[PDB]
Amino acid sequence: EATVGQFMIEADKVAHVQVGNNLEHALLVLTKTGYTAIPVLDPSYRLHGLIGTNMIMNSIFGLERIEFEKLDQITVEEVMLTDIPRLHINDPIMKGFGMVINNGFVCVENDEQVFEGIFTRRVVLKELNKHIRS
Amino acid sequence: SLQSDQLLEATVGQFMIEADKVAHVQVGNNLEHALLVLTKTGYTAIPVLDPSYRLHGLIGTNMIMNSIFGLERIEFEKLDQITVEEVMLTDIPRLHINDPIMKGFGMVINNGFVCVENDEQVFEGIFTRRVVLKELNKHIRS
Ligand SMILES: Nc1ncnc2c1ncn2[C@@H]1O[C@H](COP(=O)(O)O)[C@@H](O)[C@H]1O
Ligand SMILES: Nc1ncnc2c1ncn2[C@@H]1O[C@H](COP(=O)(O)O)[C@@H](O)[C@H]1O
Ligand SMILES: [Cl-]
Repeated sequence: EATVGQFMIEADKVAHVQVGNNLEHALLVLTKTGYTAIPVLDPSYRLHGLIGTNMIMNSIFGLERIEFEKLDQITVEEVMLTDIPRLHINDPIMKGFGMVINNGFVCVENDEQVFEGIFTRRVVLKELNKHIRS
Repeated sequence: SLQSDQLLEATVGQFMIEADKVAHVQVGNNLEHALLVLTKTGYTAIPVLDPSYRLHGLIGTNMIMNSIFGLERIEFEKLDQITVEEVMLTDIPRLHINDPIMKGFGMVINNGFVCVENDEQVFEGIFTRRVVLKELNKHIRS
């Protein structure tokens, strides 16, 4: 029937950061793109975790103030969420639907564990609204 | 406790997260306060109310960062200086508590959550993508 890969946002459309970048870079990309959380990839386009604005803010809470000057001394890999669900391009759409109940999006990878895209709540809701309306 | 054949006669208010459970800020709070609420709760954007509990807009971390990103430094002094009113988004989606639930369903395609209000724009709660996905999960399974 319908698969995750047929509805995901394809990897070339996905904003991300690379392993090794610092949090100033990651916060700048998040702020310019407007996204709340985005994938962390490596040169091989393998997925290592997710980095989000609230993770970043929590990592610079100092004894007395929010220590924005610390952002360029922290790498994204020290802060990124690594325990995340993963889908396969060929997984049934209903499996993706289940996984976005508790996740705003889930990353999709292929047989080689290369990042292929993201499966988001929006794309599920759009397809569900269509089905429910008809 | 509704059956599937009852779902579309339901209203937004019957499935919203009630205002007493919703973190919000005031138009006259400063950005440091809003940023602390956004960060402590982990929320991406939160409602902005006035002292009479009327809904005026949304404020999110991205908005605050776009306000304090300076040329050569993050201008953190501004968090104390600027109010939520100056930075918040005011052209926001709104649902009425008595709106048909299909209106809510459509509006969360584009929005992670939609604020719910009573008459006179009094804030009542929020209607989120997860509420929709969770309820649909129940009914699509059967
Ligand atoms: N093209 C994209 N690249 C990276 N992340 C995205 C993209 N589209 C959506 N997202 C993520 O999914 C969230 C929800 O987006 P939206 O579906 O527009 O409400 C964003 O805030 C990001 O965390
Ligand atoms: N109880 C709440 N108070 C204020 N905002 C909320 C609340 N619950 C959810 N949100 C908003 O909805 C987003 C997604 O919530 P969740 O569905 O809990 O991931 C959060 O990041 C907030 O923007
Ligand atoms: Cl969402």
